[PDB]
Amino acid sequence: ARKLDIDCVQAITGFDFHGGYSHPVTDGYIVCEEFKDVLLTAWENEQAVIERK
Amino acid sequence: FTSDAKDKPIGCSVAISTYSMLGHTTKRSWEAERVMEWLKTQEWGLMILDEVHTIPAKMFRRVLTIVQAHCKLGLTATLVREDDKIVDLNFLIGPKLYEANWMELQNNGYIAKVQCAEVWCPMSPEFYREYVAIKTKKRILLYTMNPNKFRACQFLIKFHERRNDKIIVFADNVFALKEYAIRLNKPYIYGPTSQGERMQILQNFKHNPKINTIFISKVGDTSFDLPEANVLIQISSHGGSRRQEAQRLGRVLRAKKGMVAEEYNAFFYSLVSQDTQEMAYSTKRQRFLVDQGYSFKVITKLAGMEEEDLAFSTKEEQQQLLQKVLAATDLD
DNA sequence: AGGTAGTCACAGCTGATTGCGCTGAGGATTAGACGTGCGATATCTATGCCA
DNA sequence: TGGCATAGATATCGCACGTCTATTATCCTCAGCGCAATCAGCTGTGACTACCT
Repeated sequence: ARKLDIDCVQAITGFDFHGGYSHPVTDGYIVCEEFKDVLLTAWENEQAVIERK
Repeated sequence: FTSDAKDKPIGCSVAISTYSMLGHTTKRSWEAERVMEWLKTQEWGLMILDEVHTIPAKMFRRVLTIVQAHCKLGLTATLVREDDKIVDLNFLIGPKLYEANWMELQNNGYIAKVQCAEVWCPMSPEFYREYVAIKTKKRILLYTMNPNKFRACQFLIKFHERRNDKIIVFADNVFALKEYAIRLNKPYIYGPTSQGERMQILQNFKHNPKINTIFISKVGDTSFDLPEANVLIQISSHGGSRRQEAQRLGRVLRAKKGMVAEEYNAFFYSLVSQDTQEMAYSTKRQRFLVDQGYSFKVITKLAGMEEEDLAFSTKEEQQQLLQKVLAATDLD
């Protein structure tokens, strides 16, 4: 998303107390649906490079 | 002002920092930006600099321009920069205020009277033939891995352990240090040296009687404090760093109670490969210490080695070590 | 024919090079409230005693 | 016979003990910046040779 300059916010879904303090629990990133399909295909292609890398 | 332990500059009457933190030309943390701004705003009546011989470097010199300070005092153990960048240092800080007489402090008992030796280990002819064969920087591994030197080191370690002394083995080469430590089954300190493991090994060395032999690479000069010892054996040289190795020697050995009356309460030995370029490096290095009145006795024959059984007793063992070293080609 | 300037073949000076080191940005990782049992604390009632 | 001191049955509230879950920070590791001794190209030096008088 940073490469594509699209808004990307981590989805905070819970909170964990591990380590003696409550810590955020994130579940992926919530991105606007309009760019979603554009964001997905690049990401896979991104992975398609990284694995080869 | 450390990258790991951070404290707010506000209310910091006295600050302790490092050259790299202030000299970090690349982008730093946003908090570091605030610290630098506070420092520039702050007027420093006094500044203290350690290991002044390091200042002549351009990045550390820029720190002086960065910091606005009235009084700047530099403290160090040596001043013989091999790059002769000390004349300009007279204007970076000022003239040398004082330098104590080392022999005088020895007589006064403030410092341990060091007993210094240069131990000549003949090169194995097969090693020596290969030593002549190589003309490049790879030649260092040839004379730094002398099997006869290894046996002499093992004998000295046994002697001092039977004498119950703290043994510090200094070896600039990482591979040589690791090989020696693994073969002798002793702790080793090298490039990364994770800080927790480093501190654990140091504290074991200080207190645990089972651990009295520590291998320390080049990091032992100034990167951390050396626990006080009595036996310092130098195997590998930087190549003539007459100031660095002398500084590390002085840092290693300190005054010890109990042996105050004796003129030799601290023991230092330099293992030098005979007929090698290591001889010239050792002579150039000990120039400063001789200028300091310290003498070095040359010893070739080590009594008691023949009676004791040591590593590489058979020829093929040394041949196997030669195989291992030659496997480490110029890339390593 | 004779002399000195233009020009090409070997030594020092010094920046590039090969060995080692700090940073900033990554993935990894138990006491107030609630429930419960015990200890110190009042209380209604049937009946015997005295005038 | 009548009113009230006193022994019996019954809980009762305050105090302490055993147990749990909270609703947003810290700790290893890598790529990118540095320091210290050789070695080659720039520069300086000596000698060969065309050109002028």
